[PDB]
Amino acid sequence: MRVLVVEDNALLRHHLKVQIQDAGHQVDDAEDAKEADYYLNEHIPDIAIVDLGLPDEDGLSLIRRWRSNDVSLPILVLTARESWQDKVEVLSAGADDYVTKPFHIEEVMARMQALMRRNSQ
Amino acid sequence: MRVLVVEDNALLRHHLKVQIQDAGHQVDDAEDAKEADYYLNEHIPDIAIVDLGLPDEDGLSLIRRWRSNDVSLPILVLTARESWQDKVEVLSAGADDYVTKPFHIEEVMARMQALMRRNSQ
Ligand code: BEF
Ligand code: BEF
Ligand SMILES: [Mg+2]
Ligand SMILES: [Mg+2]
Ligand SMILES: [Pt+2]
Ligand SMILES: [Pt+2]
Ligand SMILES: [Pt+2]
Ligand SMILES: [Pt+2]
Ligand SMILES: [Pt+2]
Ligand SMILES: [Pt+2]
Repeated sequence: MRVLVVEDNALLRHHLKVQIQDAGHQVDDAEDAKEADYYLNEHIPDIAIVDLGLPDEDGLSLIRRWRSNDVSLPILVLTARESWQDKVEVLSAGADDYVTKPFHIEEVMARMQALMRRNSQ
Repeated sequence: MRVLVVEDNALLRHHLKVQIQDAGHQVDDAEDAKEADYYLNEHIPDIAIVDLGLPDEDGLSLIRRWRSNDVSLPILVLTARESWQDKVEVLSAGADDYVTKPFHIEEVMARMQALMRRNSQ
């Protein structure tokens, strides 16, 4: 179980990784889109948690690019963007789930397990 | 693409089925847990939309029962129960997604497509 976290908020990015590592997985944490590509190419993760607001390329663009290149791993978006329209666009672009901030780590964890649970049943 | 809708609010149940039928699928609509079992046994749906508050057995109980009997089809819960704790419990019980009412049909549709998209990629 390898997880990739893409989040530019350093504190949040670190907390997420620790939570996920404590849950029992190997985790890579990227602070922007390009660094996400680095880890993706180094080790294709089983699942990715993706933030939408990033310093350069935004999460939606990253997701579209990845899907267009046959990267099919489950992607759960965790973002401050709350509009239902963005949820629709992001999910339609290839995201598997979409959670808004502020969030409850317990729900994100349960949603990750739902994706992993089915991805490897 | 066969969908099963389990909802005791008749008007809502009918609207959902029409929406889903208009989207291009065959749809069965059940008004309670036991009737859901009827359709499930008649034709195993590719995906089920499940309401939690039902006249007799509640949605959570139905989901647990189905999962315990090897029924593994994707399940998206659509309910008035909003607490994050219920979301965690229901997802942990086997639900694949959880959407609260009131909702935007466009988001539910996008979430159903995400499940179907991966379930049959
Ligand atoms: F910047 Be992320 F979308 F919260
Ligand atoms: F009765 Be359902 F949970 F909206
Ligand atoms: Mg950000
Ligand atoms: Mg109900
Ligand atoms: Pt934190
Ligand atoms: Pt997690
Ligand atoms: Pt996991
Ligand atoms: Pt309606
Ligand atoms: Pt739908
Ligand atoms: Pt469909």
